[PDB]
Amino acid sequence: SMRKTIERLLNSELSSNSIAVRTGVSQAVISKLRNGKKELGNLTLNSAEKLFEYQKEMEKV
Amino acid sequence: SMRKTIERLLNSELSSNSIAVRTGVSQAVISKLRNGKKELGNLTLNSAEKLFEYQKEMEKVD
DNA sequence: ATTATGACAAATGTCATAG
DNA sequence: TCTATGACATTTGTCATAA
Repeated sequence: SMRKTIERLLNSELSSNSIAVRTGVSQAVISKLRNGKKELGNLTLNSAEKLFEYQKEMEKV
Repeated sequence: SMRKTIERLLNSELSSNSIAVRTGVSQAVISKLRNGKKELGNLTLNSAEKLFEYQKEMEKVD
């Protein structure tokens, strides 16, 4: 779960809900992350891996 | 913080307390992950990045 | 479709102590 | 030394809403 790649997804123009549906992570968590209420560091490795996989599968394209 | 590399440090012969001093993480969590009372998935990215950085440094020795 | 805030059960980090 | 167990304040993930 590279912090930089997850950071790219969160800073992407992709919708918070749209990222959430594909990642499987809650839109709530994505919104609170982008806005600032939650920290990426406190995220469960399981959730972090999902975000990293979604962003990497896009970078190769 | 690749799950596989952290899984490798957990499976290592290094003492739970030895890894804790070097990583800054608590012996409690490492011991509980090894015991299996704690899931690696439920760990924070902050703490896992620390255990990951340790393993990568050990990997350089090969 | 999208955006925000919660509630809640169940964890976690960071400290101990106990064996 | 080492592991094991827990306390506690805080934060999660899940599952909602309301706009």
